[PDB]
Amino acid sequence: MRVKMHVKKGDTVLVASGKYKGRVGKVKEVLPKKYAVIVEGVNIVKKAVRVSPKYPQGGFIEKEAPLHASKVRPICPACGKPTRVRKKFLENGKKIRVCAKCGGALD
Amino acid sequence: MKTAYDVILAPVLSEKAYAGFAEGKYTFWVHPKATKTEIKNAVETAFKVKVVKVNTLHVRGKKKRLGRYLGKRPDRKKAIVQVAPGQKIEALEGL
Amino acid sequence: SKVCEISGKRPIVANSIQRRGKAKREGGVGKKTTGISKRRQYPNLQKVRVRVAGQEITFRVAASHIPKVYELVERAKGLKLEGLSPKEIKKELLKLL
Amino acid sequence: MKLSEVRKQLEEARKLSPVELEKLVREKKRELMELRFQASIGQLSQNHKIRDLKRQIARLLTVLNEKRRQ
RNA sequence: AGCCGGUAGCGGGCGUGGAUCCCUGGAUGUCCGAAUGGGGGAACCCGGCCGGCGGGAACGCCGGUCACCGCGCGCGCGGGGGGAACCUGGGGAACUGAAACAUCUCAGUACCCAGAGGAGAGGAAAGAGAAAUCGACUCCCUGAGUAGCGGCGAGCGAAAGGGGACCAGCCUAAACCGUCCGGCUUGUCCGGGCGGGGUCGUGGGGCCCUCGGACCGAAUCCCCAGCCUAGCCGAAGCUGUUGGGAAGCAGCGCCAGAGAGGGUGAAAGCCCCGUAGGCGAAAGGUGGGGGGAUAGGUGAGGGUACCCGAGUACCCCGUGGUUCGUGGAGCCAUGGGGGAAUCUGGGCGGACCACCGCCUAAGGCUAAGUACUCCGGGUGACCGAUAGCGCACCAGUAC
RNA sequence: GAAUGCCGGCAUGAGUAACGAUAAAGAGGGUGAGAAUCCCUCUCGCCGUAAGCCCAAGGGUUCCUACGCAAUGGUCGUCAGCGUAGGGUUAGGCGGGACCUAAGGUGAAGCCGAAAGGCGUAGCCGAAGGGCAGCCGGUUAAUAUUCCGGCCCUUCCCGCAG
RNA sequence: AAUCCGCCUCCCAACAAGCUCUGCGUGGUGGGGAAGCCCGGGUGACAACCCCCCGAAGCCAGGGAGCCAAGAAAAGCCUCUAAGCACAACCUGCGGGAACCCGUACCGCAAACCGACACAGGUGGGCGGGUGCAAGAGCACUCAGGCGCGCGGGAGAA
Ligand SMILES: [Mg+2]
Ligand SMILES: [Mg+2]
Ligand SMILES: [Mg+2]
Ligand SMILES: [Mg+2]
Ligand SMILES: [Mg+2]
Ligand SMILES: [Mg+2]
Ligand SMILES: [Mg+2]
Ligand SMILES: [Mg+2]
Ligand SMILES: [Mg+2]
Ligand SMILES: [Mg+2]
Ligand SMILES: [Mg+2]
Ligand SMILES: [Mg+2]
Ligand SMILES: [Mg+2]
Ligand SMILES: [Mg+2]
Ligand SMILES: [Mg+2]
Ligand SMILES: [Mg+2]
Ligand SMILES: [Mg+2]
Ligand SMILES: [Mg+2]
Ligand SMILES: [Mg+2]
Ligand SMILES: [Mg+2]
Ligand SMILES: [Mg+2]
Ligand SMILES: [Mg+2]
Ligand SMILES: [Mg+2]
Ligand SMILES: [Mg+2]
Ligand SMILES: [Mg+2]
Ligand SMILES: [Mg+2]
Ligand SMILES: [Mg+2]
Ligand SMILES: [Mg+2]
Ligand SMILES: [Mg+2]
Ligand SMILES: [Mg+2]
Ligand SMILES: [Mg+2]
Ligand SMILES: [Mg+2]
Ligand SMILES: [Mg+2]
Ligand SMILES: [Mg+2]
Ligand SMILES: [Mg+2]
Ligand SMILES: [Mg+2]
Ligand SMILES: [Mg+2]
Ligand SMILES: [Mg+2]
Ligand SMILES: [Mg+2]
Ligand SMILES: [Mg+2]
Ligand SMILES: [Mg+2]
Ligand SMILES: [Mg+2]
Ligand SMILES: [Mg+2]
Ligand SMILES: [Mg+2]
Ligand SMILES: [Mg+2]
Ligand SMILES: [Mg+2]
Ligand SMILES: [Mg+2]
Ligand SMILES: [Mg+2]
Ligand SMILES: [Mg+2]
Ligand SMILES: [Mg+2]
Ligand SMILES: [Mg+2]
Ligand SMILES: [Mg+2]
Ligand SMILES: [Mg+2]
Ligand SMILES: [Mg+2]
Ligand SMILES: [Mg+2]
Ligand SMILES: [Mg+2]
Ligand SMILES: [Mg+2]
Ligand SMILES: [Mg+2]
Ligand SMILES: [Mg+2]
Ligand SMILES: [Mg+2]
Ligand SMILES: [Mg+2]
Ligand SMILES: [Mg+2]
Ligand SMILES: [Mg+2]
Ligand SMILES: [Mg+2]
Ligand SMILES: [Mg+2]
Ligand SMILES: [Mg+2]
Ligand SMILES: [Mg+2]
Ligand SMILES: [Mg+2]
Ligand SMILES: [Mg+2]
Ligand SMILES: [Mg+2]
Ligand SMILES: [Mg+2]
Ligand SMILES: [Mg+2]
Ligand SMILES: [Mg+2]
Ligand SMILES: [Mg+2]
Ligand SMILES: [Mg+2]
Ligand SMILES: [Mg+2]
Ligand SMILES: [Mg+2]
Ligand SMILES: [Mg+2]
Ligand SMILES: [Mg+2]
Ligand SMILES: [Mg+2]
Ligand SMILES: [Mg+2]
Ligand SMILES: [Mg+2]
Ligand SMILES: [Mg+2]
Ligand SMILES: [Mg+2]
Ligand SMILES: [Mg+2]
Ligand SMILES: [Mg+2]
Ligand SMILES: [Mg+2]
Ligand SMILES: [Mg+2]
Ligand SMILES: [Mg+2]
Ligand SMILES: [Mg+2]
Ligand SMILES: [Mg+2]
Ligand SMILES: [Mg+2]
Ligand SMILES: [Mg+2]
Ligand SMILES: [Mg+2]
Ligand SMILES: [Mg+2]
Ligand SMILES: [Mg+2]
Ligand SMILES: [Mg+2]
Ligand SMILES: [Mg+2]
Ligand SMILES: [Mg+2]
Ligand SMILES: [Mg+2]
Ligand SMILES: [Mg+2]
Ligand SMILES: [Mg+2]
Ligand SMILES: [Mg+2]
Ligand SMILES: [Mg+2]
Ligand SMILES: [Mg+2]
Ligand SMILES: [Mg+2]
Ligand SMILES: [Mg+2]
Ligand SMILES: [Mg+2]
Ligand SMILES: [Mg+2]
Ligand SMILES: [Mg+2]
Ligand SMILES: [Mg+2]
Ligand SMILES: [Mg+2]
Ligand SMILES: [Mg+2]
Ligand SMILES: [Mg+2]
Ligand SMILES: [Mg+2]
Ligand SMILES: [Mg+2]
Ligand SMILES: [Mg+2]
Ligand SMILES: [Mg+2]
Ligand SMILES: [Mg+2]
Ligand SMILES: [Mg+2]
Ligand SMILES: [Mg+2]
Ligand SMILES: [Mg+2]
Ligand SMILES: [Mg+2]
Ligand SMILES: [Mg+2]
Ligand SMILES: [Mg+2]
Ligand SMILES: [Mg+2]
Ligand SMILES: [Mg+2]
Ligand SMILES: [Mg+2]
Ligand SMILES: [Mg+2]
Ligand SMILES: [Mg+2]
Ligand SMILES: [Mg+2]
Ligand SMILES: [Mg+2]
Ligand SMILES: [Mg+2]
Ligand SMILES: [Mg+2]
Ligand SMILES: [Mg+2]
Ligand SMILES: [Mg+2]
Ligand SMILES: [Mg+2]
Ligand SMILES: [Mg+2]
Ligand SMILES: [Mg+2]
Ligand SMILES: [Mg+2]
Ligand SMILES: [Mg+2]
Ligand SMILES: [Mg+2]
Ligand SMILES: [Mg+2]
Ligand SMILES: [Mg+2]
Ligand SMILES: [Mg+2]
Ligand SMILES: [Mg+2]
Ligand SMILES: [Mg+2]
Ligand SMILES: [Mg+2]
Ligand SMILES: [Mg+2]
Ligand SMILES: [Mg+2]
Ligand SMILES: [Mg+2]
Ligand SMILES: [Mg+2]
Ligand SMILES: [Mg+2]
Ligand SMILES: [Mg+2]
Ligand SMILES: [Mg+2]
Ligand SMILES: [Mg+2]
Ligand SMILES: [Mg+2]
Ligand SMILES: [Mg+2]
Ligand SMILES: [Mg+2]
Ligand SMILES: [Mg+2]
Ligand SMILES: [Mg+2]
Ligand SMILES: [Mg+2]
Ligand SMILES: [Mg+2]
Ligand SMILES: [Mg+2]
Ligand SMILES: [Mg+2]
Ligand SMILES: [Mg+2]
Ligand SMILES: [Mg+2]
Ligand SMILES: [Mg+2]
Ligand SMILES: [Mg+2]
Ligand SMILES: [Mg+2]
Ligand SMILES: [Mg+2]
Ligand SMILES: [Mg+2]
Ligand SMILES: [Mg+2]
Ligand SMILES: [Mg+2]
Ligand SMILES: [Mg+2]
Ligand SMILES: [Mg+2]
Ligand SMILES: [Mg+2]
Ligand SMILES: [Mg+2]
Ligand SMILES: [Mg+2]
Ligand SMILES: [Mg+2]
Ligand SMILES: [Mg+2]
Ligand SMILES: [Mg+2]
Ligand SMILES: [Mg+2]
Ligand SMILES: [Mg+2]
Ligand SMILES: [Mg+2]
Ligand SMILES: [Mg+2]
Ligand SMILES: [Mg+2]
Ligand SMILES: [Mg+2]
Ligand SMILES: [Mg+2]
Ligand SMILES: [Mg+2]
Ligand SMILES: [Mg+2]
Ligand SMILES: [Mg+2]
Ligand SMILES: [Mg+2]
Ligand SMILES: [Mg+2]
Ligand SMILES: [Mg+2]
Ligand SMILES: [Mg+2]
Ligand SMILES: [Mg+2]
Ligand SMILES: [Zn+2]
Repeated sequence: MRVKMHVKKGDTVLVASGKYKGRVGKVKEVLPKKYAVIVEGVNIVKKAVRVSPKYPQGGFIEKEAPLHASKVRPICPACGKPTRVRKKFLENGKKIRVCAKCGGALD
Repeated sequence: MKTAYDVILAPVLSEKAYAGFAEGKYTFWVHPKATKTEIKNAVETAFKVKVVKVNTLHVRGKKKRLGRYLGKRPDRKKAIVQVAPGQKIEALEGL
Repeated sequence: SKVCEISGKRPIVANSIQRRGKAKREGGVGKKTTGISKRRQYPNLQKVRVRVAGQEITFRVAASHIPKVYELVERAKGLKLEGLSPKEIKKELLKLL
Repeated sequence: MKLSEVRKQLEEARKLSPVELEKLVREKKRELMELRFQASIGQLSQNHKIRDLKRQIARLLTVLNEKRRQ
């Protein structure tokens, strides 16, 4: 019915695996069809660009490459640790994500 | 619901259609099922004019392909209405 | 050849069995079948025309059920039948079956 | 069209009478033709307008039908 | 919390005031198609009547309506067409086997047709068949390759009984009573409709005397639980190291009603999706389970001899069904001829007869247990792109 | 490892036969990376009851223009009935329909047949037959009895008059 | 039903006329208009646009004769009357308005149709000029128009 995403634009994530294991950053974008996220300044790649109006002088640009969403973990804004998410039902009762290490909301 | 604006789809944009403006002949793409009598009325209520003559012809969609895939463009009808002496359809004079 | 409007008797299929030889019961060696082929047995259909309510009604009926038409006429006396068409009369009559 | 403007269209439409709905559709169908013409000579950069209008007309006709349905 | 299908781009927009998306219900739904105003070379053409639009009478468009057949009093209701297998009924081969071939086999199969439906058929004994017996029907095991049938060849092949599955029985016709309507041959008339009555094999009912005077309960209806059509919660890992990448190796931990399985840059219980265990429907569908209602159901002697399904039984002729191929050939069915009776009647127990028993024909209905798999899901000592469906891919396509 | 097996790939024959009518060519100029093969000119030859022109079938965008040459073209290709794109088909009078009927088809009535279905005076359908009002010229890259121009005409509705 | 059509009789007309329909000619008017010469277009040009001959298988047409094998239907159209209706209706003349849907490009004896091919095959109807050969749609040459057939260049054996 919908792809499940534990992370979203733009909470703060630890990149927990791959060349950039350890980095922290904001999620610029979430791509559910690919099950991927863009994290700011993580997975940079060099891309060739043709001499074009969009890019006179041509040469190359840097692009951020998507990461498999499973490589990424939200950092709790209360306790500051990378966490799994739990859901908690409020009194509304809307439901929310909460850090699983302490109890804080993650938004 | 059916209105004059469902009968006239778009004006015809071509050197041939423009050449008709001079003598009061306006050429529209119309709905393929529309009758001369009905187009007469539709044009008159949409452009506040008096239609004196209506010519219609069917235009077959061209066959076209993108790679592997053979297809066809939609079939169309075009209509050429003549307005009363002196009248003009300004939306078309345009150009 | 067809269907009895009264009994529903209809053509049926039968075998025609051809035999040669002397029956055992008569001291013979026995019967041998020299042929079996399908055939039909039809009802003995005939036409029966009757005046009922000043109209001429006709029935296609097996001979066995010829009296059943007249009995229907009797039972018809109790009916408002005058002025109907012969198709309509026949329906009322048949409905009595 | 913005979601809030859609609600707003439905509320305003639902207050109208069949006849007023007919006039309004006819005007919107007219406004669509103007748009079509502009798209065809390349002067309609704001092309989302066409999808929009077409759905307003739907929504209105949908409501007209509500009104007449009983 | 993203989104404007595959699908990027141009060019523009939408969404926590909750979008996209999923489920339910509704609206719109050109033309063709049963196709149904009429015509027709399907997807086009041409009309009638009512209403509307345009300047509108001609012309055109928009809305509504108009086929035929059946049943019931012009109007109502219904029918028509489709569906992969399954099912019943009406018809119905041949190769082949018989080491030739005709009876026989293949086979009442293939196939054509009609019809049904989520099943269909069958079903409440005129049964079985030897038991002093059983007790509707269906379906499985067995009985049994028995009994038998058979150019006694090739081959064909039951049933009772026993073990199971499921379980349920009902409504009429007739006697007689009442009512409406019709008939001419005027009533103690005949006939048609409707209602009452009645439903059985220890025979039962009717009618006339006598005596006696609340329980059961649907297969119909209503409510509800449960179920389906979207979903949701869901335990526990960090560090170092090699490496493009750790989930590998190393160190120290933790969860477990969860160590099924799939992902993640390689090999991960603890990263993701899940899993165990739980939760969930405003709407539509189901509801064989629970509850309620309603229809419907229920006595005993005694007398009477009124009724108890007709071109029927029964006999003969021609055939089919059965294991039964003419046989000692009954039984069930019926195309032809003949042709009864109402229980002191009738059919049956393998020619026939007697005796002794069994059973009540010629009206109808009836869940479940059974079959199938277009559809959804689960699972494989199933395939892995010459395989597996004809098709993993835009295939019933190109050709 | 064999089934003139099946599917696929690739060899051999072989730089071989052939390149599809023996109506036939030559030159100059242009264009282009490239030219016997495309464009233009002159010369030559062939058809001319056709190998020219107009209709109907059938075909279905093949038409005109611009940009192209991988493949298609029996060679080549700058060209093309090829690729991409854009344009192009205009009717009261032509043809068919809103007219007629032919064979035949279908088919109220009606007849027949296990089912499916087969017939069937009327009617209906059915044409390249009957019936019915447009000729000449001009215009586009590409349509013209269709657009335009000139001169003519048909039916239907309404009205007026006789 | 009928005043129509058929049949009988009489009067007048009869290889005529009259009435009617068509072909052709003319006809207000509107168009076209060569070679050659310049770059499809300009000019030629104020173009001329006349006389004679030949002459259809086409037209008048539903013409004529002869023959035997004896040669569609139905509507349009005219006429007759019936229900009706006779303020209607129909006919004639004039005027104003109204006049729908489909086809139409292009190939079309062929490289675009039928033959798996840009295939020496097959494909119905009309037009099909001139001269000469008795005639002709034959034959030769040739007009308009269209082509040299989508491999070529050499060589000069069997
Ligand atoms: Mg969720
Ligand atoms: Mg680190
Ligand atoms: Mg919520
Ligand atoms: Mg609509
Ligand atoms: Mg032009
Ligand atoms: Mg209109
Ligand atoms: Mg047209
Ligand atoms: Mg398309
Ligand atoms: Mg016989
Ligand atoms: Mg014997
Ligand atoms: Mg003996
Ligand atoms: Mg024998
Ligand atoms: Mg008789
Ligand atoms: Mg008999
Ligand atoms: Mg008899
Ligand atoms: Mg898209
Ligand atoms: Mg953009
Ligand atoms: Mg964008
Ligand atoms: Mg909500
Ligand atoms: Mg829906
Ligand atoms: Mg439409
Ligand atoms: Mg339809
Ligand atoms: Mg129809
Ligand atoms: Mg029809
Ligand atoms: Mg209609
Ligand atoms: Mg009207
Ligand atoms: Mg007007
Ligand atoms: Mg009107
Ligand atoms: Mg209509
Ligand atoms: Mg049926
Ligand atoms: Mg059905
Ligand atoms: Mg059968
Ligand atoms: Mg039958
Ligand atoms: Mg049979
Ligand atoms: Mg046969
Ligand atoms: Mg045989
Ligand atoms: Mg065999
Ligand atoms: Mg054998
Ligand atoms: Mg044999
Ligand atoms: Mg043999
Ligand atoms: Mg033999
Ligand atoms: Mg045999
Ligand atoms: Mg066999
Ligand atoms: Mg058999
Ligand atoms: Mg059968
Ligand atoms: Mg089968
Ligand atoms: Mg059916
Ligand atoms: Mg079931
Ligand atoms: Mg059942
Ligand atoms: Mg049943
Ligand atoms: Mg019973
Ligand atoms: Mg045994
Ligand atoms: Mg057998
Ligand atoms: Mg037996
Ligand atoms: Mg048993
Ligand atoms: Mg048992
Ligand atoms: Mg069971
Ligand atoms: Mg009676
Ligand atoms: Mg009585
Ligand atoms: Mg009575
Ligand atoms: Mg008794
Ligand atoms: Mg019941
Ligand atoms: Mg979860
Ligand atoms: Mg987890
Ligand atoms: Mg490293
Ligand atoms: Mg690690
Ligand atoms: Mg370890
Ligand atoms: Mg487990
Ligand atoms: Mg595992
Ligand atoms: Mg795993
Ligand atoms: Mg491991
Ligand atoms: Mg492993
Ligand atoms: Mg794992
Ligand atoms: Mg569970
Ligand atoms: Mg669960
Ligand atoms: Mg008693
Ligand atoms: Mg009695
Ligand atoms: Mg009985
Ligand atoms: Mg009876
Ligand atoms: Mg017998
Ligand atoms: Mg037998
Ligand atoms: Mg014997
Ligand atoms: Mg027997
Ligand atoms: Mg009999
Ligand atoms: Mg007895
Ligand atoms: Mg007796
Ligand atoms: Mg018996
Ligand atoms: Mg007997
Ligand atoms: Mg006996
Ligand atoms: Mg017995
Ligand atoms: Mg018995
Ligand atoms: Mg039954
Ligand atoms: Mg039950
Ligand atoms: Mg069952
Ligand atoms: Mg099953
Ligand atoms: Mg499945
Ligand atoms: Mg595998
Ligand atoms: Mg493969
Ligand atoms: Mg395969
Ligand atoms: Mg492979
Ligand atoms: Mg498949
Ligand atoms: Mg395959
Ligand atoms: Mg395949
Ligand atoms: Mg394909
Ligand atoms: Mg070998
Ligand atoms: Mg070989
Ligand atoms: Mg070979
Ligand atoms: Mg082979
Ligand atoms: Mg091999
Ligand atoms: Mg092979
Ligand atoms: Mg091979
Ligand atoms: Mg080779
Ligand atoms: Mg060589
Ligand atoms: Mg050689
Ligand atoms: Mg050689
Ligand atoms: Mg050779
Ligand atoms: Mg060759
Ligand atoms: Mg050679
Ligand atoms: Mg050649
Ligand atoms: Mg050659
Ligand atoms: Mg030669
Ligand atoms: Mg040259
Ligand atoms: Mg040169
Ligand atoms: Mg060249
Ligand atoms: Mg070249
Ligand atoms: Mg050449
Ligand atoms: Mg050239
Ligand atoms: Mg020659
Ligand atoms: Mg000549
Ligand atoms: Mg073709
Ligand atoms: Mg093409
Ligand atoms: Mg053209
Ligand atoms: Mg083209
Ligand atoms: Mg071209
Ligand atoms: Mg070019
Ligand atoms: Mg090429
Ligand atoms: Mg090339
Ligand atoms: Mg090349
Ligand atoms: Mg290309
Ligand atoms: Mg090629
Ligand atoms: Mg080439
Ligand atoms: Mg070739
Ligand atoms: Mg070039
Ligand atoms: Mg070409
Ligand atoms: Mg092209
Ligand atoms: Mg015209
Ligand atoms: Mg009309
Ligand atoms: Mg017609
Ligand atoms: Mg007709
Ligand atoms: Mg027929
Ligand atoms: Mg006929
Ligand atoms: Mg007609
Ligand atoms: Mg015609
Ligand atoms: Mg004609
Ligand atoms: Mg016409
Ligand atoms: Mg015409
Ligand atoms: Mg004319
Ligand atoms: Mg042309
Ligand atoms: Mg053109
Ligand atoms: Mg004109
Ligand atoms: Mg007057
Ligand atoms: Mg008379
Ligand atoms: Mg003249
Ligand atoms: Mg004249
Ligand atoms: Mg000139
Ligand atoms: Mg010149
Ligand atoms: Mg001049
Ligand atoms: Mg001068
Ligand atoms: Mg003559
Ligand atoms: Mg006739
Ligand atoms: Mg007629
Ligand atoms: Mg009168
Ligand atoms: Mg008059
Ligand atoms: Mg006039
Ligand atoms: Mg019409
Ligand atoms: Mg058209
Ligand atoms: Mg055509
Ligand atoms: Mg044209
Ligand atoms: Mg043309
Ligand atoms: Mg050509
Ligand atoms: Mg041509
Ligand atoms: Mg030829
Ligand atoms: Mg020809
Ligand atoms: Mg040609
Ligand atoms: Mg060809
Ligand atoms: Mg070809
Ligand atoms: Mg060629
Ligand atoms: Mg050829
Ligand atoms: Mg020929
Ligand atoms: Mg001569
Ligand atoms: Mg000569
Ligand atoms: Mg000569
Ligand atoms: Mg000549
Ligand atoms: Mg010649
Ligand atoms: Mg020349
Ligand atoms: Mg040549
Ligand atoms: Mg040599
Ligand atoms: Zn925290």
